[PDB]
Amino acid sequence: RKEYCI
Amino acid sequence: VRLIQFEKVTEEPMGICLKLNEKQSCTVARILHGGMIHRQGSLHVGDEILEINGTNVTNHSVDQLQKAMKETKGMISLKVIPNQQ
Repeated sequence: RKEYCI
Repeated sequence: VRLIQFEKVTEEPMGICLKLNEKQSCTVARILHGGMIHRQGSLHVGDEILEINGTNVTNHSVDQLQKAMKETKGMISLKVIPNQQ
């Protein structure tokens, strides 16, 4: 799984 | 469906972390401390964002949204839905 901080 | 709007003049992360599940959708996987979303209170960890600035993030590359969000300038409009807090 991945996660993006924006 | 809820249409949230927050102005961003500075070049910096909004204040939240989202990912694209197997279904392909941007949902805040975790709220960051200090961000405008955690401080102002526009979203909550888990909230499902059906649309991000008029674009629905998919399993594909997010760099497109990450860059656009970092290069954006003005009032950001995101389509989010409360997943029961």
